[PDB]
Amino acid sequence: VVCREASHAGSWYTASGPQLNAQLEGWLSQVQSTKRPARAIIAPHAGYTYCGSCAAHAYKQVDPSITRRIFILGPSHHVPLSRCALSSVDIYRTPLYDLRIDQKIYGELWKTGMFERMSLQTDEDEHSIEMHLPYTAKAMESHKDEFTIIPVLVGALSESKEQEFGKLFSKYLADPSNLFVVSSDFCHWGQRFRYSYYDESQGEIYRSIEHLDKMGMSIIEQLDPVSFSNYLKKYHNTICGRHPIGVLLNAITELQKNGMNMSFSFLNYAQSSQCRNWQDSSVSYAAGALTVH
Repeated sequence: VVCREASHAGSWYTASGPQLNAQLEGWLSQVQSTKRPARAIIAPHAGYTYCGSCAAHAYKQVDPSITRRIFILGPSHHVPLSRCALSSVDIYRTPLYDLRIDQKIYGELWKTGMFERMSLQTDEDEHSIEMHLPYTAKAMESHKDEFTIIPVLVGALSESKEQEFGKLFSKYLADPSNLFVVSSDFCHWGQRFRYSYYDESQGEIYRSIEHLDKMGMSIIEQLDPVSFSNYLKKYHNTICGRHPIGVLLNAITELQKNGMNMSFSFLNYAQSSQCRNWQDSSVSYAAGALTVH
């Protein structure tokens, strides 16, 4: 089998290409380009009905004319995985148009021997990578034929593996033709997630959540992996993509060590809804871009 089906199309996002294309254009048109050409972005992976307008702030900073290879690093929700896995197929399907996996980088990557191969069922089961495909398809439209994708599923990485993979991906982060989409939601608050940390000096629960998130967001903007790790250790904020983000940050520090100048900026912050009591629950979404200098 050569193709990964768009297995979450219909439920997490619209199956109709025309419709989906119009939706993503609405969202993209409301955002002003400020950070082109994004070398990395952090973006949510909730269903588009909730996080669509937020992610568009990140994707608008992608410059179609510069970017040639898109790496998408998403966490695994479903399988136990103590490292990273790559896809076993050649093509990722989307309602807009289908996307090609860069065979060359996929070869170099595989030869490191640091990766498992994701079975087709695993691959299709997972949504954290899929949710970026329509958005990177749309952002790249103009140069439809000239870009490949590098799907990477990031597991429950230990601190050393965040460092190791970060080191590895850093040689690719350094190429101006490349782009890391780092996939993550922010705070999952509520009983249903077993996380109801509430700092009451912050105001209402939703304001506490905002502070909690913006704190973790500020640390990412400092491009500081250790500090972020310590933030996770202190508050255990329920950040889905806390490992892809770890890999990103380590890759970023690796390049700082060679005189490269970068800023990360978060551009938008949203919440599914606004929690006010203990039986309320919400998921947070932030979108940001890394820029190289």
